[PDB]
Amino acid sequence: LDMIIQFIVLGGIILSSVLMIVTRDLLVAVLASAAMSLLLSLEFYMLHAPDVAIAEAAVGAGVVTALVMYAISKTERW
Amino acid sequence: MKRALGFLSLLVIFASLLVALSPEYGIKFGVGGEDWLKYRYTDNYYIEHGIEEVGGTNIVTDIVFDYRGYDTLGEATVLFTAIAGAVALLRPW
Amino acid sequence: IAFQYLTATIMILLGIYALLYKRNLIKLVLALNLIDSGIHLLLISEGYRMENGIPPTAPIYTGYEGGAMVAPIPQALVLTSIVIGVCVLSLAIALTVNAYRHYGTLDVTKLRR
Amino acid sequence: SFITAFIWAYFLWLVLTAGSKGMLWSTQELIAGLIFASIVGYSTRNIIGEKASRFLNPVKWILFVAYAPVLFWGMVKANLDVAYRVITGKIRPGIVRVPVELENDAQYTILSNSITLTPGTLTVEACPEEKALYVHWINIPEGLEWPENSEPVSGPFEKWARRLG
Amino acid sequence: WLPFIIIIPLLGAFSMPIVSLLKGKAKEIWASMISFATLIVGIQVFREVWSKGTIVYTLGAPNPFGKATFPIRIVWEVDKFGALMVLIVTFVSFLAVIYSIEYMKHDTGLEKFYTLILILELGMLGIAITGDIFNFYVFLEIMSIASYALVAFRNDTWEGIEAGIKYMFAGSLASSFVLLGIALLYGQYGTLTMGYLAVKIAENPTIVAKVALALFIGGLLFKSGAAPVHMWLADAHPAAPSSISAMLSGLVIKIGGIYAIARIVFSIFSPTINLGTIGWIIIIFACITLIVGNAMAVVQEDLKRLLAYSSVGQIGYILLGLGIGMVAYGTRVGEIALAGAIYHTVNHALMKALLFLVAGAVIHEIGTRNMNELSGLAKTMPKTTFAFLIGAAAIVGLPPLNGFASKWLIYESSALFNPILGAIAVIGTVFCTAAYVRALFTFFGRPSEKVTNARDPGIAMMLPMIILVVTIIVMGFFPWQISDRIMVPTARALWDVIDYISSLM
Amino acid sequence: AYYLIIAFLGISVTFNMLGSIALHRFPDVYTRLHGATKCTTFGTIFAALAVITHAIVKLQATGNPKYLQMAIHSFVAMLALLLTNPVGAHAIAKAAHKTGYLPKRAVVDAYLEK
Amino acid sequence: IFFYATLLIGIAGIITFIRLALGPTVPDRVVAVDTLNTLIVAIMLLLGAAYERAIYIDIAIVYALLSYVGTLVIAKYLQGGL
Amino acid sequence: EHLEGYYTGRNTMWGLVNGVKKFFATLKNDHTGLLPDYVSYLLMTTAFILVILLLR
Amino acid sequence: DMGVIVRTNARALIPFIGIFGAYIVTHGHLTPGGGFQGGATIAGAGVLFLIAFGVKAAKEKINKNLYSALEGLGGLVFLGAAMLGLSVAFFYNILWHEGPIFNSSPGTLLSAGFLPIMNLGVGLKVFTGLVSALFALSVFRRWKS
Repeated sequence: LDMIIQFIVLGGIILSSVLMIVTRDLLVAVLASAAMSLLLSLEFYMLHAPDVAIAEAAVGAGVVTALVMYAISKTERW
Repeated sequence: MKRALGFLSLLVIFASLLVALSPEYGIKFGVGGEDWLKYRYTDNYYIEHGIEEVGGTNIVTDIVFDYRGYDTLGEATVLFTAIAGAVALLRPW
Repeated sequence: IAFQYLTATIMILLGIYALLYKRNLIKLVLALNLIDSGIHLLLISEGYRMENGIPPTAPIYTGYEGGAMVAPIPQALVLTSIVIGVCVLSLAIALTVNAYRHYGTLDVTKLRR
Repeated sequence: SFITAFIWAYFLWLVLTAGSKGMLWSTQELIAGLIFASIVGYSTRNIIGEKASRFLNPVKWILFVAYAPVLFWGMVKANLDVAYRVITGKIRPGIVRVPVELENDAQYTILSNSITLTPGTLTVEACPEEKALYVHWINIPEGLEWPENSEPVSGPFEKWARRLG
Repeated sequence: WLPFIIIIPLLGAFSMPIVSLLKGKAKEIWASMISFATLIVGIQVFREVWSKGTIVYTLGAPNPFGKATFPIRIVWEVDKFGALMVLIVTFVSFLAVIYSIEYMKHDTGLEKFYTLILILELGMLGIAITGDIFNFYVFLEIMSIASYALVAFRNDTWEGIEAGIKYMFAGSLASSFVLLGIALLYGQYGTLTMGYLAVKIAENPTIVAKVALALFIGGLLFKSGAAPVHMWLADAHPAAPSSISAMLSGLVIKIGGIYAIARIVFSIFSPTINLGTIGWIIIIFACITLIVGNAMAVVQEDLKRLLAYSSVGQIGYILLGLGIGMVAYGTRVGEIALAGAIYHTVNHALMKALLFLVAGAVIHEIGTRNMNELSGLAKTMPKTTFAFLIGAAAIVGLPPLNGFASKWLIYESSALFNPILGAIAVIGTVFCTAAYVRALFTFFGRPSEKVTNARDPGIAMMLPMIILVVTIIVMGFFPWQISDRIMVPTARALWDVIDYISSLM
Repeated sequence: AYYLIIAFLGISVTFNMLGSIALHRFPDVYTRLHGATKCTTFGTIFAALAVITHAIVKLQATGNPKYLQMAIHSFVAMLALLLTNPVGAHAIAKAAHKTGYLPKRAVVDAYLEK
Repeated sequence: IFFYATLLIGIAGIITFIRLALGPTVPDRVVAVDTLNTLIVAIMLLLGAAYERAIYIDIAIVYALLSYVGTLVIAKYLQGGL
Repeated sequence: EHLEGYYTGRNTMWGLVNGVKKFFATLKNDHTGLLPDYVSYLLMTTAFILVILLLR
Repeated sequence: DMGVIVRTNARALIPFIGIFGAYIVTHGHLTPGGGFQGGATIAGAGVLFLIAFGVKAAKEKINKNLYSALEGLGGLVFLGAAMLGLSVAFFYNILWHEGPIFNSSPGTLLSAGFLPIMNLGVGLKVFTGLVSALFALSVFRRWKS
């Protein structure tokens, strides 16, 4: 059963990366960047590595998005 | 111009690395059985004799603070210069 | 080939592709973050272990029951690498924000000497 | 107001670790709990405070249990109604102002989150000075676009949130 | 007596923000002292390694072996060639810290500056001292991060945040090829060290063992002035404070870029692969670099950009010697060139530090980068121009100075090897003579209207000049004594792999 | 006493499917947010509580603290999700109303008058 | 028994991620993330008992606190401040 | 009307200065200053060394 | 500078993040967690404080000096317990091979040699680093020059 769930997650990561690099709004790009880090954190949970999952979610959720939003506030958004 | 050759070189290095990770010519996914003592022997030593060398029942926060401690010192120095650089050039003019 | 390896390699190719044909500078910074995430995903996936009969638990030894314990070397490397990733991210954001107050646009093809 | 932050930190420490010395707490972990909850309490004592020690009164606490089933029992009738609106449902949406008659800021929170969690409603922009809320209705039945009191909007949640404070 | 090269710079760096609360000038006089002690410890470790032995060191147990038969801990190996890099990086660093007291004092926020300049000469020792393959990546990263943060320091200028972005977004890509190489070289062999990996590499060659070398060298060739990838240096030198460019043209090019290639070809990847392939792969970039670097170093009009393009053409000599030193293994011809490409690193570091500090004084005094408007500078600034005259005569090589015998070895090696590459070298050394003669004739002229109101610098901007000139004159009286006692036995212990992996055991 | 496990898992998944299915059914954003917030935050409750009944039964067979610690550290996550999700729903709803957005088929709108 | 419901929630994860792909506006796209976070919190509490090891649960309580600040930053951005 | 650096007042066979200027022109305007030039150069260098090392 | 409900839930949640972020850092021998993982979480608490209350209420509650001297003081302790066993080798862990205090049985607290001291050092470093990095961005100067 384990392989099937893992193929679902590894299918999600590629589509988030494509949607992040294609689009033209910066805000959609940061939303895709905050979805990709989550779908990578769940995979680092599936391969039995908790210590990397905590650091991955704690960096890619709370700090990266809140550091990029001041940057796109102080510059243009399109 | 140049960037067409850049993309061609990207395709070449992609195909070569894809040849590398294959189980017919190169590295192996999902090791187990006999290959665990031929390709991952050092990790077997860290699992076996890990408790009574250091103390502390975890393993990942055992080899990152006791055996390979010097790399964590280098990592902390990296973060210290990151913060010094990211504050020092963000000052008023 | 297995599938985790193939997904990580596609992530590296999309990162280096977006660093060539894209001109908005924040999108370059996100591309660098994508490359580092791809290498990390490739690096943990080669410690995973299948004994063909025993499920692979994680190596912690607080209530260890019947289970193979996967390779506890690469996770130290990945923690030490994520710290450098957030380092480079912070300094690139600082320098990019500071670059807007010297000319108006946010393009990478209008920087000459 | 060191004492409130100290108690609310140390209780969470002491419920968070309950597996040592067989099952009880420890003989040794409580001291580290004291000093770490003391650092956490002294570092944040000017934000959690300001007339916030009234929640240490034990006669409130049993009252919280008296609020526990109703918020649950109204929640079951929420999602079920959501099911009825998905399979061939009708919708009349609107944003309706509600003249709530509270004071004493924190009570405005407990009335607010119970609107967006019970039968069907949504909360937007609770203003305290104008003494009202702006609730998004999904049904708005038959000419109640400008309500007198919050009887058609919530149930009896304003009476519970007028207490607890 | 060799943990004290990492303890003292960490103790200087982690203790600077709590001694800047004295709010006066203690924030400099602590840095100068804590940088001066490292010179003493460097001299003593140089003497200890040249007395006897190839000393290994182990962090933890007294041996790198538990109840096993393969290394566990992190080991250090400081054989005869790393000792020169330890001895020469702790010298220009002192002479560039005691320099910038009078320069860089009109500017603001120089509390972060001294801790960054102390991290620079911390992440550059550990590349020399180490013998582990992953520790190399962290110590290559420290140097790169603080070198990003020292270029774009004057943030309010028009192009200080224009060189920083160009160097950042390409260096942070070139420094991830190395990490992919380490990730791809772990999972095939299984150990993470530099001595015991050369044992395991010998039995089972793989396509992994060549993939993980190709991009491995292609990454380390970006941290140099190799010929297609040399453009970041050319605009990282004019956009810098002059105390930085003296410690970036002389040192960081030839620790993270030349020493690393020499170490990871001559020690890990050389019981198995032909050296004759890697020799002809390196030697092509050595021949593009000479012409490309010294051809457009004569069309210039700027002063510091001239020195930037003259410090990328001297890298071609080092790559040519180090390239010829592989297609010929142990003989007489290909042994005197590997010996002829070590001595040129230490000479080039000394004379290029001397030649950037003087340009810093000139550009600080009158303030114009252009070299055409200022002429007759030696009428009203004599000592500075004399220092420039010695530092310009020492590059091309005149026989009373030390740049002669460092280059005669590469000449006779490339002439006895093949007679085409000698002609390439002679072309490359005609063009640099043309460049420095032209820039010399612009300085002895009639005093122009922008020069006449000028003076000399003080003492603490003049005292390093004396020590550098005395060093590279008295170093030139004895050229053929120092080329047989030190730098022939240095280069003989580079292809001496069996004693390396045997003293590890 | 195994029937509680099957019943709780069934109710949990039949409300999570109903929550995430409620996006290609409603016209406008608000109604969409009115479906996803109320359902899933409910259904996840019957996730976590269905672990607790699984835990203490295994505590009644063999006494060991790894099964006692599990129940508390699931209850804490239940409480954290409970008091952090609807505030996020408020913030996204009010941030959505500003910059445009008539709630398309609005009968009355008592917020534009300011 | 604890694996089948995980695949059943993964189906809802597919049908939720397929909303973030399209979506005519920007504020329609954030409710997909706000659903998907609580779905993944629902997943990591079921798998922590399928492996029968009780230290994984302490990840989920970490994750259910930081998606909140990730929501609030974006909402405060297009709400009007900073 | 002061003089700049002009250290040439001679022409050998007067058939070499044209080739030297045609050499310096292309090399002078190669250095554009755009970031994809940097990235494409190191990419093709890596591919060149890889292709040579696979064969011999 | 947000509404009313968000500000009171900041009042309720900031100690709930703080005590849990100390729980992870303290139990680094036993559970997953440790140095950096607990470093980022308290920084997340600081981000929630800086957003829910605003620039005005945060400017005169954060000073530059105390969040700069503690970035260094939390590093020396990392070299504090790294020079103890220097009569044998560089680290060598002399609190375990007969040290006085951190020498108990390897299941509980106080177990390993000098690991709790290093985890406290790294966590105290990372929290002050990330908070002082983000606060200096949130002020920066202005959108226009």
